Amino acid sequence: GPHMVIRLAASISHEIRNPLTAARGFIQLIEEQPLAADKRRQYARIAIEELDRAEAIITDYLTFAKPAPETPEKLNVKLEIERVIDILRPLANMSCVDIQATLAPFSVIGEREKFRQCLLNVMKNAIEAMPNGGTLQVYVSIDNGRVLIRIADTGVGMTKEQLERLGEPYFTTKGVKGTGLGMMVVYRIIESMNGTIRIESEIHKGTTVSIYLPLAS
Amino acid sequence: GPHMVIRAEKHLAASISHEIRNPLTAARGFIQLIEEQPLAADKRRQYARIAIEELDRAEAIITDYLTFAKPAPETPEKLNVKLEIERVIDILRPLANMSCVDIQATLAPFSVIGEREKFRQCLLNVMKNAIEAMPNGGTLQVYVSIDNGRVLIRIADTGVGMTKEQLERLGEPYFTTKGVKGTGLGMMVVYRIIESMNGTIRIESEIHKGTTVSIYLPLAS
Amino acid sequence: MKHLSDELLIESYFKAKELNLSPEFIELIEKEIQRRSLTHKI
Ligand SMILES: Nc1ncnc2c1ncn2[C@@H]1O[C@H](COP(=O)(O)OP(=O)(O)O)[C@@H](O)[C@H]1O
Ligand SMILES: Nc1ncnc2c1ncn2[C@@H]1O[C@H](COP(=O)(O)OP(=O)(O)O)[C@@H](O)[C@H]1O
Ligand SMILES: [Mg+2]
Ligand SMILES: [Mg+2]
Repeated sequence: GPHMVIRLAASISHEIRNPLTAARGFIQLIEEQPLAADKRRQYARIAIEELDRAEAIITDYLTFAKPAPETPEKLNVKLEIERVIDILRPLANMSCVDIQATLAPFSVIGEREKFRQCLLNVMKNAIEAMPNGGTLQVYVSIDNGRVLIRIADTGVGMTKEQLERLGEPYFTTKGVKGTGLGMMVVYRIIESMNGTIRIESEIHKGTTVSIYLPLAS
Repeated sequence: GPHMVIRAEKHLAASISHEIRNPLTAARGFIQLIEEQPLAADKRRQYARIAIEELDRAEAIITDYLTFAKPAPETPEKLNVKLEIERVIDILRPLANMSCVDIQATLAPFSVIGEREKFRQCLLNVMKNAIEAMPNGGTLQVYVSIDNGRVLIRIADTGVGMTKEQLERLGEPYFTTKGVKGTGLGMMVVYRIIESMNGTIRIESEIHKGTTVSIYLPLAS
Repeated sequence: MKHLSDELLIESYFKAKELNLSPEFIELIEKEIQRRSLTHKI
């Protein structure tokens, strides 16, 4: 049976500094185990794990962010999606994901970097839901006066419990590689653009994310 | 004095991910060398040291760009400049103490329109520079007043100052007099934030005497 | 650091203090020690 949902995190510095603090400390402890190669190796492994955590946070929050305040802009949705797709294209390969893009050059008002971040987080989740093969569908249309972007995957899907918790800060099913912060920023960005989001999913079958945005002239 | 130089009211840096990922990648790479096979103690020590220096770099970029940034997109608000300045001073008090810098603040609760995190980031970058210009003691003066319909935020130090050529280059991406610990990205950010707030900046500086940064912002009513 | 043994965790804690590692790093270790209900070893 399919289900559908209709729609505190730490500051960015705290979120990134936490793992970097841990990595720095364990790196410095390596030389404090001069007789135990296994303890040195464990320290190094933890440090690397924490550095990978930092990298995951950067991916979720800062993939496109530039060191300058953004200004709201008329965004060509087709072009923005294509660039995000180009970035995730190597990730779709290796995991055998077929990207099918039916797009239209409609315009919405937003901030380019944040909008790209929002799109990346949704699409990356879709690819990660299909670890050993699948199909990624990106579709642009007008739905009752508004720009509809829907992102469908044939992946692992979500139960009702998981789906209702989707976007809750730190909720993840991906273990150490998960942050549970990617969808949270998707929601925040969509809200700021005066949009809405629907997520339909069924376990083992897949997930469809529907983004609704006001049409710009 | 006669060495006084001024920068009157009114290119190209890496994206934030690129700037942080460069040192992070290197740190991971060096620790990966230690992890993947048993190395002799001299190489482990060296690789760990380089990794830590690269983590120092990441932390400097985080400081310049992301000290206050929250994952939620910001909305402009009515900002109490006294409260915001006090928050920034609180954060920098340990650093000032470590350089024997005393902080003198004369503040008033005047209001400006802006985005809180960015405004705080802007103030921190200027005050951190002020403290860094005074490595062996001095006074950090922070003054808030009204000047002709504008809020004036004045940040003065008694530090090393700048030549004509250095003040001209201040805010140029990657320009720094601080060598290995410098980023040259702090002031770049300050100018872009103040600009977005419809403000202006005036700087007076004199070698061996110090620097005064004046930020002017529209008064919110 | 959830996979460190109790033994290695405590060992790391005292070694961090000797080197004067970051107070923030020492606090992370202490919090892990507290989580494991082992503060009586500190
Ligand atoms: N397309 C999807 N298919 C299946 N599960 C998903 C999908 N998108 C999100 N989820 C679930 O929601 C959780 C939170 O997502 P997110 O906030 O991006 O964090 P992360 O991806 O780091 O786990 C994921 O761990 C996953 O269980
Ligand atoms: N208060 C100050 N006193 C003296 N020099 C300053 C001051 N503020 C900025 N500068 C000069 O401008 C340069 C660039 O500043 P900034 O962009 O913050 O980079 P960083 O502080 O990383 O060097 C500094 O390296 C310094 O030479
Ligand atoms: Mg995700
Ligand atoms: Mg600086």
